[PDB]
Amino acid sequence: RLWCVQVKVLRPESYWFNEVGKVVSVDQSGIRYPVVVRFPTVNYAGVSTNNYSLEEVQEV
Amino acid sequence: WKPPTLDPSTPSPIFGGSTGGLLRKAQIEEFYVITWDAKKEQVFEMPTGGAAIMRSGPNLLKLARKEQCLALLTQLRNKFKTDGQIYRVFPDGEVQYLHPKDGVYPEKVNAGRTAVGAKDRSIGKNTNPVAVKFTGKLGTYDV
Amino acid sequence: GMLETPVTSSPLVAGFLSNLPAYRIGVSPLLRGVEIGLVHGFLVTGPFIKLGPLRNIPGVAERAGCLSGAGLVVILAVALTIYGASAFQDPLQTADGWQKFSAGWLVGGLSGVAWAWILTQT
Amino acid sequence: MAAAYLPSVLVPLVGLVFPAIAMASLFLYIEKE
Amino acid sequence: SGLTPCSESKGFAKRQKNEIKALTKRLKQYEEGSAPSLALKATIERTEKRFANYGNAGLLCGTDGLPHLISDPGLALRFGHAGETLIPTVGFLYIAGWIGTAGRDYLIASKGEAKPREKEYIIDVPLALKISAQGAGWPFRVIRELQKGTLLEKDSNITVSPR
Amino acid sequence: KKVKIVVDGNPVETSFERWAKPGHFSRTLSKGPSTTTWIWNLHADAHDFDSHTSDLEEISRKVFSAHFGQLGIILIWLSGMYFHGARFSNYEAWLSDPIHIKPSAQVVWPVVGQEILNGDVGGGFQGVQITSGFFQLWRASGITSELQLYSTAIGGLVLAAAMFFAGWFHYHKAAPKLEWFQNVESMLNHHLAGLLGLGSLAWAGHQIHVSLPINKLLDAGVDPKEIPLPHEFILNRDLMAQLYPSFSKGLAPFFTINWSEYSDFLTFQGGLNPVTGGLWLSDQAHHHLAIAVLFLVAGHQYRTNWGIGHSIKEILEAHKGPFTGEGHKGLYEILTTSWHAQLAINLALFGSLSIIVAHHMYSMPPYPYLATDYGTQLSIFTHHTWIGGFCIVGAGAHAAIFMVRDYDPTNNYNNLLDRVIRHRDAIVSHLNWVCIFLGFHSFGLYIHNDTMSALGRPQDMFSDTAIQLQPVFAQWIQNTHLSAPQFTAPNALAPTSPVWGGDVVAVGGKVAAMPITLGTADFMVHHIHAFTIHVTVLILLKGVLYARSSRLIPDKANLGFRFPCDGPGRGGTCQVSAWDHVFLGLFWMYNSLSIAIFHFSWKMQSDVWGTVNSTGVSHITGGNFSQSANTINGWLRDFLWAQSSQVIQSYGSALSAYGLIFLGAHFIWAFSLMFLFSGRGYWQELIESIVWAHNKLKVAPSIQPRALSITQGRAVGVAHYLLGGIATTWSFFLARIIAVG
Amino acid sequence: MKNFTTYLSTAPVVALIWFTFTAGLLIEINRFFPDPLVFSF
Amino acid sequence: SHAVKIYDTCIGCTQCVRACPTDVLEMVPWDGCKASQIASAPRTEDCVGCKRCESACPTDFLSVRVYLGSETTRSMGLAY
Ligand SMILES: CC1=C(C/C=C(\C)CCC[C@H](C)CCC[C@H](C)CCCC(C)C)C(=O)c2ccccc2C1=O
Ligand code: SF4
Repeated sequence: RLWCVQVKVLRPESYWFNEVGKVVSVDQSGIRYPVVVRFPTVNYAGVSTNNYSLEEVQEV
Repeated sequence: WKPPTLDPSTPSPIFGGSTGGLLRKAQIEEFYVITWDAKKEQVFEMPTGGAAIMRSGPNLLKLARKEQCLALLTQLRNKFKTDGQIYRVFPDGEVQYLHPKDGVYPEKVNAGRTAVGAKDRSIGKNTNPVAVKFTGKLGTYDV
Repeated sequence: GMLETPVTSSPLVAGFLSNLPAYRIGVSPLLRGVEIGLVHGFLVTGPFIKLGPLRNIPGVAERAGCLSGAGLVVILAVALTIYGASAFQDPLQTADGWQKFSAGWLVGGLSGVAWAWILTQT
Repeated sequence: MAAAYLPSVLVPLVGLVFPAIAMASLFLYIEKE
Repeated sequence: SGLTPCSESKGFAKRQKNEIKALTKRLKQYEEGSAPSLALKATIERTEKRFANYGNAGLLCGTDGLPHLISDPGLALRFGHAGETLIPTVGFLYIAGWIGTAGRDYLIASKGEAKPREKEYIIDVPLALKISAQGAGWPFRVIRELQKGTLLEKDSNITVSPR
Repeated sequence: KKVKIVVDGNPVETSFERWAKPGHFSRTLSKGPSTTTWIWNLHADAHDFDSHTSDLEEISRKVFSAHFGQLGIILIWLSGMYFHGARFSNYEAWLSDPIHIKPSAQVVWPVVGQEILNGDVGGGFQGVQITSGFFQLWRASGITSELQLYSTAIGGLVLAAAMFFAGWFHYHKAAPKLEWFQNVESMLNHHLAGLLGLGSLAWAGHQIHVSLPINKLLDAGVDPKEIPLPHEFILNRDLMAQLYPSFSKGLAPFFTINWSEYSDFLTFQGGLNPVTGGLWLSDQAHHHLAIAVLFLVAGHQYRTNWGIGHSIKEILEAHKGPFTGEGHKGLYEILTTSWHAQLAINLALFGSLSIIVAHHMYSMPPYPYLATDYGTQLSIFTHHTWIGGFCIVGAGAHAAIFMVRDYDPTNNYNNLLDRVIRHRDAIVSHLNWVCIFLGFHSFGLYIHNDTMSALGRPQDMFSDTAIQLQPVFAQWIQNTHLSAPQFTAPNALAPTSPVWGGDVVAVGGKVAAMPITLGTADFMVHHIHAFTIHVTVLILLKGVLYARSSRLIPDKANLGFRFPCDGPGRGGTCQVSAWDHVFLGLFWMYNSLSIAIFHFSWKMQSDVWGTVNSTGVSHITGGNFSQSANTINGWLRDFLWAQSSQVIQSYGSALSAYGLIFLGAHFIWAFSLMFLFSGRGYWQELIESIVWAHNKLKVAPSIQPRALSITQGRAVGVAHYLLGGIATTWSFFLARIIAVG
Repeated sequence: MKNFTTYLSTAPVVALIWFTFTAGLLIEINRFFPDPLVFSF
Repeated sequence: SHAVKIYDTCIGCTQCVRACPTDVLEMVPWDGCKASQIASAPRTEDCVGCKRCESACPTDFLSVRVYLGSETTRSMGLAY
């Protein structure tokens, strides 16, 4: 929820499930997936960022 | 904005013909027509193979598939900066206007469009296939 | 649009194709089948006679080849009959027209086989 | 063997006559609208 | 297993005699002191030494006259065949644990750098040589990490697919 | 306008900075890896210069310096071949006795028991028997000592270092500009008159002054140590005139146009030397002199700087007709701006040339004692056939690359290229029908014969003693070429080859060459060749013609030359790219050339090669080609099962390496099928499980492991398939022909 | 010299040096001690 | 015809619409994401099933999903 805070992804279909990423930004306009997370590894599409909801990320 | 009508008297590009054009499906099932207004006379690549010369002003090309028309329209928009209109023509003479459907290109968000196929959940929230057995549905994405 | 060539768009080529029984101006489909069957069923006995398994036996070779040609004609008549029942569910491109065409093919093919046998016997 | 004429009838029937009728009828069935 | 020692096996001696005979048959076409003659004589000497060493090692020979290895640690220890499979097993396991521990230590050291992927294809050769020399004492460190619980990543920190 | 030297001074700094940065040449790859795909992408894109930059000048400079590097590598390889002949060979002993001594120039070290491969090749020497034919080539050149082979090895390494210097120099110091490379008229003039013409003239000079007298003394029976050195023939004109009396007249007959005085060493004999079984060296000297004059004339065609000469653009633009639209207009701009179109043309002609070379070298053997060395003959035929087929597939590949990347419809309106694209459906459909007809009426003949033989009806077979298919046109051509010295070439003493007819040329009791009669089996196998070549052409031409678009994918050019598919839609679009057409054409070229080399091996073992005794000629397989090559079972039994006995019983001998390579190549071919039959989704999921195991023990790499890409999976599959099959045939051929030859 | 030593530290060059050393060690062991089948002296 | 569904993880980047070769997809106004637009699939009868849209989608997992269904002339990409 903070800036540049380690979070653990709880989305099961995510490539980075049970992995730790860095929060880039949290949108405050009430969108469905406001937490932007940067990961040190790429997924199968070569993407390093994904958007998650509040319940899908756990601060670590 | 209103859907444009197809003018069948529009001149065709200067083309010597090819073996890649229309087949029996055009006469009995459907075919497609792309129209565009060229700024100048220049050579473009046919989606069915070969080089054709588009005439200055309006142009009309009959193509077998919608994908061929959209590939030609992508070439016209990217290379010649020319917009175009795509129609579907049925053997009875009925003409269905296709692209751009509301006059705005689909990549640009336009008011008055309604979302179809939208699901109010992430893709991991789909149910199990055992939950849709003997229901007649296509799959867990259909419920 | 469509590519036109001297092979596809000659006056001589279109003249030769129009005189074929499949493209003549006014001919009943049974008669078109009759000429097509006569020509084809005359031709098919040749390979059967000259190259069949009994080709080295005098007398039996021509009879066996003509019987094989007649069997091929009957099989092709069956294939034409079941083609028409499926393709049709130009008077030739109709169900009854193709039925008459198949009957004419069978009659002409048997006649051509018999004529080939007579010619080999004379 | 007894009834030795039977292969000379049944083998052409099972090998040629029955498959021809079978493919003709199945072709008419799968092309039916 | 019904085998006989190779030092008293008739098939073993027959095979040695046949191989020496074939090499001597090849030897008689060359003059003495030439390079092919010297090479064939060296091959003959190596053949004789190899058959003598295999006979002296206590190897068991089958009916084919060929040595058969014993790999059960019981039968190897009580009948003097531990040098066939058991001692090679210990040697291989030591070297394999050495290689694996050196690779693991290099990967863990490269994980802490600013560009962890850079060290995987451009090798830190001094670091790799230092870590490689430290792999001799791998069983002590590995067994300690196993007892401490630091050898294994926790299941909560490892990605899995949906079930 | 004016042909001149134009370079740029010091364009690229010579430094090791980019050596430390893999992927530096590519914009995408320079950022470093994230996954293991970057490792393969770096090697796959390393030589695609046109992908690195769009500047044609930089591409041309890279191509020029890479060609210098290739020439340096080739010279290193050649110098090593000459060095191994000088140091690790039995070449001098073989010179003293070329019939009973097997050539060998590879010696293995005694370790792990591998010294058994040093076989008793003769000459008091042990080593690996070689089949490259270097000994016969060196003997034909007049080389009589290891010192002369040492000199060529040292001189080759000096020239190899000069080639590597020139590649560094012409890229880093003085790189020519684009207009220098586009002087195709000057390049053609220099490469015809100066490369080929002066090369043929210089080699005619070597043949006349060195090869002719030394080989004349060798065939006269003189010991090689007693033969005078070549410079003795250069300096002492009387020693030359002792063998060729026209040398006493000097150069006066040449300048007074009394050329018929030189008839003793400039001959038109034809046929083979009966002593050696090779072509007459005087014939080859006259051949190379005539070729030199022809190429020196040919190199004065194109206009460069002195008004006279042809402009290639004018010739191309003037050659148009009523059926062909604008004709050859725009081809000059294609062939001066696209390296890929030039590579396609040159690869096609070079590969065809290699295959023609294989046929002409077996039929008219140009080296002494080459023809009776059956291992060398089989090896060089098979090798040059394979090189030709690979180059032709590459021609198809780079034609497709030109079509995807360098084709411009604006510059090609109603010319030959445009009109070919505009009837590609007719071309492909007609070629498809031709391939189906050829497959039926060639392979079905074999199936008919196998069924007839298996049904106990050999009288219903297609054979010489049954229903005959005589190749009458080829028989007429053979009879015409046999009768050529009578009427149509009266100044030729003999036909060009003994294969047309006539007598048996025997050297040392073994057949050098003999008539090759053609019957029903030859007819059937020749139509098999026609069918397989037509199918390979169909695949490669379909790939070229549909590289940019088809009715299935109208924007295929936007997807590139090399892409896996366009998804499972439209029924499924796997392998639509032109690259995948190259991928399938590799298999079909392998099939075609495998049948070609099998036909060569069986026919020469059955009807040509053998021992000439007092009664006649006893062939290696005793003439069983005409009896059994008309069935698939005959091929499988009498060729494959019978002739592989040498490679499967080669264990315990010097040929046991061939048995090991036979097994390992079967393995490699089988190993290829896992890449070809499977797909990368399975392997990626299996890698996910393995990565989990590595993550558990904290040994997961930072460079993330990925399965190979779909295109890489196809490339690996076809590469291992080709390697396994070709090396299987290689070991089988070499073991068979060394043991029985 | 730093860039040249970095190139020598790349994975294929390091693999070539290491496998040359390992293959040479195995070859020279089998040369000095020919035909080792068992751990017996 | 193939079924194309859009899930609410869509960030409205319009890449799937630009990748589509048969004009199946379009952007409609939305409020669930920052770009204030979501992808929609009103013309799935023209979907060939190439899955270029899924290749273009940056979300993890995909926001646009194509399920291949019953095949017609348009979905098989037939010009004949
Ligand atoms: C087997 C197989 C794989 C799996 C194969 C892979 C991943 C290649 C593995 C190659 C090497 C062995 C991986 C490791 C490379 C390292 C550079 C080696 C380091 C080890 C040291 C000893 C040097 C695919 O990915 C695939 C993809 C598409 C179609 C078919 C297939 C297929 O058949
Ligand atoms: S199977 Fe592979 S190659 Fe074929 S369409 Fe699917 S992804 Fe593409």
